[PDB]
Amino acid sequence: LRDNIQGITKPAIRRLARRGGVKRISGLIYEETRGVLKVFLENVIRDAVTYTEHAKRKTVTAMDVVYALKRQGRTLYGFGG
Amino acid sequence: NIQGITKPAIRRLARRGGVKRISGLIYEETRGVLKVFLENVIRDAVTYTEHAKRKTVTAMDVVYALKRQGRTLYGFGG
Amino acid sequence: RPGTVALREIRRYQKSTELLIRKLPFQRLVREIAQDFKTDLRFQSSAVMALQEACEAYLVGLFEDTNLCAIHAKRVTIMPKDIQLARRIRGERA
Amino acid sequence: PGTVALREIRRYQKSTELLIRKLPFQRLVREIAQDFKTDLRFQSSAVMALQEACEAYLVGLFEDTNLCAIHAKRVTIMPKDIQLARRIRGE
Amino acid sequence: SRKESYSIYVYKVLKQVHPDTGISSKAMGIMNSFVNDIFERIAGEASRLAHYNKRSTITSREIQTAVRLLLPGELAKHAVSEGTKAVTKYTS
Amino acid sequence: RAKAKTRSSRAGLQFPVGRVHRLLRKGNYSERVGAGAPVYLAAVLEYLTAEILELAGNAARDNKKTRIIPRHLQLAIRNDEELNKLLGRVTIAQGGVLPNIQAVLLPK
DNA sequence: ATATCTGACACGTGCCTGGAGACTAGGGAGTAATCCCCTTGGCGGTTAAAACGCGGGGGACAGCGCGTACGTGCGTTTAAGCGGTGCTAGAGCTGTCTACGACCAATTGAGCG
DNA sequence: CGCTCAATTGGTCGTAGACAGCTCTAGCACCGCTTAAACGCACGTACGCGCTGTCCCCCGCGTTTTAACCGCCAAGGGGATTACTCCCTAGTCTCCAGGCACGTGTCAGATAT
Repeated sequence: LRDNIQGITKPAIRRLARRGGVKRISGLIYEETRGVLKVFLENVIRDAVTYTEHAKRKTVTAMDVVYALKRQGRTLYGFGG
Repeated sequence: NIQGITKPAIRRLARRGGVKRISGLIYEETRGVLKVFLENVIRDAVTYTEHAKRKTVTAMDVVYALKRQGRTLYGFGG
Repeated sequence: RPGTVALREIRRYQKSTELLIRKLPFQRLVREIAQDFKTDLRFQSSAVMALQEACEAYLVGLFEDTNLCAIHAKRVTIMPKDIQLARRIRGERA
Repeated sequence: PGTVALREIRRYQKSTELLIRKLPFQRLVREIAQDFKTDLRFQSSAVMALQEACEAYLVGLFEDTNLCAIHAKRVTIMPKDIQLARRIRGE
Repeated sequence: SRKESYSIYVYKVLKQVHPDTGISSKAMGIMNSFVNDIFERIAGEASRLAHYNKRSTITSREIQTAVRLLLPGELAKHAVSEGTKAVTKYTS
Repeated sequence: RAKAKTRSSRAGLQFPVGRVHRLLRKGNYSERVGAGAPVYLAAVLEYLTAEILELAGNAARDNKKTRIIPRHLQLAIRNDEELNKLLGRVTIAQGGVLPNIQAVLLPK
């Protein structure tokens, strides 16, 4: 059992940094990367909860994320909405 | 005549923006950046006027152009 | 003779909302730029100078953190390629 | 060598698939949900859509980061050189 | 009750250029997003263009003005060329 | 009173003007709706769809593929800035990103 | 009064949802050599700064108009509606082939000679 | 500084999942003919806030020599990548458990047909 955000692994951030097109990776980056990711989920999931609770539902749908991303301008295809 | 945006006008603007140093090769390309910005907000604004059959470029239609880049302002009939 | 401690403009142009471009040359400028779409327009003097205000506020927005980009590059001196950084990150040129 | 990492870039651009491990992402998502409001259950595809949208945010952040470092005459990333993004973009 | 989407119309328009080409459901889902995203952009713009002139109808000239503001290039007048053809031939 | 036809068949369009009229009306976008509007809108949907699908065909053909996948549409967009200025606020699910190395990073 | 129907008063499974367990092994992690990168400094090599007096054109004053504005008659338009009737999705299982990989000889890269 | 040879790549075996035509079914939302109210055109008629020049000082440019500075190669070692080292939790998968909308319950009545 481990809750401590490490599920965002070194191997994962390494590969994301690769796909973004960046080279050498000094070890200071990983904990700051986890932070910005948290803040982005804490923007989106907040409004996804408002979509779930507008219907008074007990489960988050793909629509509930999609319209939250849409109203926050970082729009997404492939899931309806 | 784009040259009417003079050197001291851009000095004044940048010094409101708090700038320190420039190399003089900045300004003539930055005139081009303002030229394309200014052209985009003009063509969008004038379109609403001419579409509404009015020939007079209306300050409402300037607001409705800046509003499409989200840069809202009041007093001009909003 | 040389300058020294060049802060005197910083302690003026951020103290009040003065307008920095002169009216008539900007007036012909927007008008001569408009007519390449459609001539025989008429132009509200309020509408053109409201675009002067928007162009000036946007020009604050074209230096304010653009000089921070040069500072990140460790230049105190802005160079044209800084716009090609900051303005690409804002998505206005690609 | 110290540098076949450049061929990693091209290989991870030949690839497109999501890079974070599924359950690990879901744990982080639930541990952001369960102290925000009561007992949020999630449909699997919604969690996947969150994962894609967020990995896209990070790929875009690193693309901007390459510009930040390269424009700072580096071919290496550092945290300050990410931190230009949050103040220049809008957040 | 039915799902509602655009799958058969996008797969029709695909034959307008590439009858040799098949589709994955995932790509069909991308196009089923792109179609109604253009709808979301245009319909709101036209309703706003009507509202900016206090009107009870969105109109041909409203959508023409919305599309004139949708793409910053030749594609706008190409879209206008297709739309003027459509409205002309429908009403003639 | 006779066997029916879609308005699109008189318009010279293949896209379905009638459900566009429905989507506007169910969309509640105004008190009335000029019939010219949905007719024109169907042509927007065709012209904007065909143009990107053609380039999607190119991306697939050049990668020697025969079934379209999101990769092809993403690369079709990044091959054309007139599409990039539309879709820059959009993520193509599972297409990844344009394969790109900046010249400063190369060997020698 | 009468027929009957209408909640107390409720043990009967699909579909669906999410949970938690043990094994396997794909892979995360752990440690370290050591190169190659960020680097840490200062002229030395190359160019922004108010003038300082000076040229380029914007502005306080006048002076006419078909535009920009109301707001009535009305006719053309869509709303709204119900039947008829061409459309679109379900789900059922092909008919696949196309994409999916592993095996097994090509082309691209690290070492100094 | 061109060779040896290790490191990614490309053709053949064969297999297996997600398309594409179902497959009419068919459940229904598009069109036709009506019904129909009202807004925006079409259109006078009000007419300003647009376009259009003399006097008068200011707004911008050109010139003084120069260094803050960027870019230079000089100086300067750390710590990331690569690599092989092991330790572990992602994914898998099969069985668990419990929620919803259901048809008929079962019997019998709050409300009145």
